[PDB]
Parts: sequence; structure tokens; C-alpha cells
Amino acid sequence: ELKDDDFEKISELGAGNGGVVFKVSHKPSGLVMARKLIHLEIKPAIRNQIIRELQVLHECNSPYIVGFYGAFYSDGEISICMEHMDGGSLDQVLKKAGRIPEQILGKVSIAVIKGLTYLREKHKIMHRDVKPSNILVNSRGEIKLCDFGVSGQLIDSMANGTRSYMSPERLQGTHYSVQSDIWSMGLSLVEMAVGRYPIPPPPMAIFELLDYIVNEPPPKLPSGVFSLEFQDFVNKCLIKNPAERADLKQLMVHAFIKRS
Ligand SMILES: Nc1ncnc2c1ncn2[C@@H]1O[C@H](COP(=O)(O)OP(=O)(O)OP(=O)(O)O)[C@@H](O)[C@H]1O
Ligand SMILES: O=C(NOCCO)C1=CC=C(F)C(F)/C1=N\c1ccc(I)cc1F
Ligand SMILES: [Mg+2]
Repeated sequence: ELKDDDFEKISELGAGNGGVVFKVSHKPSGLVMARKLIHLEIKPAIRNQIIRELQVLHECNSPYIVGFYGAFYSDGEISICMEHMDGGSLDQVLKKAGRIPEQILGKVSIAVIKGLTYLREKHKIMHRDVKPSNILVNSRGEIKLCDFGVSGQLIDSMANGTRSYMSPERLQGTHYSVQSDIWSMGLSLVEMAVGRYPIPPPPMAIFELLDYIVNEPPPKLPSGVFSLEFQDFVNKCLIKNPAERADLKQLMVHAFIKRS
């Protein structure tokens, strides 16, 4: 259904480690979509795997997950086509917005945790990559998650900087899982709250950095400037220990979101 020649570059939405994304127009349909090119030097068998595994994204419908239209391969570059969210990613919003208010972070948290639990229950997958830039917003006030790990093979093929939102345990070994996403969210809401990457507490090299998050105490929210309920919420996400750390059920019925 989706083909390379059937598209038309409109503008460029942004870029990261391994992917470029364009605001594009799907001629046959008129739909404005976001198209993500991932450059992969890869053999036909696996190139087909990744595509085959991306089909699952047709079954990912939630108001908390970014819509998916199709995926295909075109000249050394794999394509994922998705809902264009005309507000961009929270990392952008933060840059232009200085710091994001506690009340809004509240709406954001609701969405992220609803999004995570949907991917867990209905599809049995962890997100693996939650952080401000993988949470998209749109003018209809929607707040959706993208770039979650639906395809093992694509994670593989992409085995290949500054900030990390990876959990202490994921940083330390392969002994991690869905609990790891919670830490990410924790860290992301702290970032967006204060307007700055919260490590170290208010220019740091890779080991300094990575060593801080695994050996030094977790970041906390500034005091007095944020409700005690926001504090406890973040605090329960950022607990070094995966088992002690809040799980998805517990955060759903936490005070902070209840207030939200
Ligand atoms: N569906 C979409 N709708 C609107 N904007 C998008 C969409 N997907 C990505 N973007 C924007 O384009 C950028 C592309 O992000 P991409 O996933 O390629 O790298 P990243 O996630 O920002 O960072 P990294 O890959 O380094 O983790 C994002 O920062 C976001 O601003
Ligand atoms: O984009 C990724 N990582 O981002 C890194 C910068 O390219 C991805 C990594 C692993 C996967 F399985 C992915 F599907 C995936 N991409 C998407 C997943 C869901 C939607 I809705 C849209 C996506 F684009
Ligand atoms: Mg992304």
C-alpha cells in the first residue's frame, strides 16, 4: 500500500542517531504524514524481517500511541510512516518553552503511563527509549509515545552520545526490563520540570556522567517549588532499584495523577 515514489518531501522535522524525519505528503491520499528514514546497510532477508515486524504497528491503536500507516524499504534506507504531530516533541517544546509547568507535566505523565501500560498489556512490549523527544504532542492537545521497541531485529541492526535516560540497571548489564522505562519517565519529567538535564544536580564527560547515574544518589525535584505529590511521584520512579522502584500499576493510582 505505501511506496517510495508515492511521496513528496515538504520540510524536515528533525534528526537523530540513525534516523531523519520529514513532513511529507502521501500523494494518492492527500494525508500529511511523518516519514522516518533509517539508513541501514543490510541484507534482503533481514530488511524483510524488520518490515514484517513493523506490521504489528497497524495493531497499535491508542490515543497515547502515535499512529502508524506503513513501512517499506527504499535504497539503503528503511521507512516508517506515521501521524504528523504538528506540535513536535517535548524536547523541542521545552527548548522554546524554558521549563514546563507542573500541571502540564501532569497531563504528560498521565499520557506516558497510559501509553506504556497499553504497550505492555495489549502487545507485551516495553518501550525501551522514553525521553522528551520520543513523546510527541499535537494541536488537538494529544500527547503520544513513539519510537518504542516493536521490532527486535531493528533494535539489533541499530546496535550503533551526551545525555542518557537509561536506567542504572540497563546501564550496568542486560538484567533489565519494563521497569527500566519508569526510570526514563522519571528522569524526563525532572528534566522538563527544571528546564535542564538533571545530571549533575543544579559540562560533564561520558564516564563522569554514566558513573553518576549508577553510583551517585538519584536526582530529586527542587523543594518548595513543586507540590509534595509531584515530588513523591518522581521519587518513586527514580529509585535505583528496579524491584523497589514503582511499577506501572502503582503509578496509575498515585496521588499526583489522581490530582491530575
Ligand atoms: N511523528 C512525528 N511527528 C512530528 N515530529 C516528529 C515525529 N517523529 C519525529 N519527529 C521530530 O523529528 C525528530 C526526529 O527524531 P528521531 O527519533 O529521528 O531522533 P530523536 O528521537 O530526536 O533522538 P535520538 O534518535 O537521538 O534518540 C524528533 O526530535 C521530533 O522533533
Ligand atoms: O525510531 C526508533 N528509534 O529511533 C531512533 C532514531 O531513529 C525505533 C526503534 C525501534 C523500533 F522497533 C521502532 F519501530 C522504532 N521506530 C518507531 C516505532 C514506533 C513508531 I509509532 C514509530 C517509529 F518510528
Ligand atoms: Mg524519536
